[PDB]
Amino acid sequence: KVGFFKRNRPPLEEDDEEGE
Amino acid sequence: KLLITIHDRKEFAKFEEERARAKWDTANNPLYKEATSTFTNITYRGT
Repeated sequence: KVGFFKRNRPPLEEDDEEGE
Repeated sequence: KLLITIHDRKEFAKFEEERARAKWDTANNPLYKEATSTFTNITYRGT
Protein backbone atom coordinates (compact mmCIF):
# COMPACT_ATOMS: atom_id res chain seq x y z
CA LYS A 1 0.00 0.00 0.00
CA VAL A 2 2.97 2.33 0.58
CA GLY A 3 6.41 1.44 1.99
CA PHE A 4 5.44 -2.25 1.95
CA PHE A 5 5.59 -2.43 -1.86
CA LYS A 6 8.40 0.17 -1.84
CA ARG A 7 10.55 -1.66 0.74
CA ASN A 8 10.83 -5.34 -0.29
CA ARG A 9 10.06 -5.18 -4.03
CA PRO A 10 12.69 -2.57 -5.07
CA PRO A 11 15.67 -4.79 -4.12
CA LEU A 12 14.19 -7.32 -6.60
CA GLU A 13 11.21 -6.37 -8.80
CA GLU A 14 9.88 -2.79 -8.83
CA ASP A 15 6.40 -4.36 -9.03
CA ASP A 16 3.64 -3.68 -6.49
CA GLU A 17 2.55 -6.74 -4.47
CA GLU A 18 -0.32 -8.73 -6.02
CA GLY A 19 1.95 -9.21 -9.06
CA GLU A 20 4.88 -9.92 -6.71
CA LYS B 1 -0.83 7.56 8.48
CA LEU B 2 0.57 5.12 11.06
CA LEU B 3 0.71 2.29 8.50
CA ILE B 4 4.31 3.53 8.08
CA THR B 5 5.34 4.09 11.70
CA ILE B 6 3.75 0.76 12.63
CA HIS B 7 5.21 -0.83 9.48
CA ASP B 8 8.59 0.73 10.30
CA ARG B 9 8.66 -0.28 13.98
CA LYS B 10 8.76 -3.82 12.57
CA GLU B 11 12.26 -3.07 11.22
CA PHE B 12 13.54 -4.26 14.61
CA ALA B 13 11.26 -7.31 14.39
CA LYS B 14 13.69 -9.41 12.30
CA PHE B 15 16.81 -7.29 12.96
CA GLU B 16 16.67 -9.31 16.18
CA GLU B 17 18.60 -11.99 14.23
CA GLU B 18 21.14 -9.65 12.66
CA ARG B 19 22.30 -8.38 16.07
CA ALA B 20 22.65 -11.93 17.41
CA ARG B 21 24.40 -12.70 14.10
CA ALA B 22 26.69 -9.63 14.10
CA LYS B 23 30.22 -10.51 12.93
CA TRP B 24 31.62 -13.63 14.63
CA ASP B 25 28.24 -13.87 16.40
CA THR B 26 30.08 -12.43 19.43
CA ALA B 27 30.43 -16.14 20.26
CA ASN B 28 32.77 -18.40 18.26
CA ASN B 29 31.30 -21.52 19.92
CA PRO B 30 33.65 -21.31 22.92
CA LEU B 31 32.34 -24.71 24.09
CA TYR B 32 34.87 -24.87 26.95
CA LYS B 33 33.41 -28.28 27.88
CA GLU B 34 30.58 -29.21 25.49
CA ALA B 35 32.31 -32.16 23.79
CA THR B 36 32.70 -34.43 26.84
CA SER B 37 29.07 -33.84 27.86
CA THR B 38 29.82 -36.49 30.51
CA PHE B 39 30.83 -34.20 33.40
CA THR B 40 31.64 -37.38 35.34
CA ASN B 41 29.24 -38.55 38.08
CA ILE B 42 30.35 -35.74 40.42
CA THR B 43 33.02 -38.30 41.36
CA TYR B 44 35.77 -35.66 41.05
CA ARG B 45 38.17 -35.92 44.02
CA GLY B 46 41.93 -36.16 43.34
CA THR B 47 44.61 -37.64 45.63
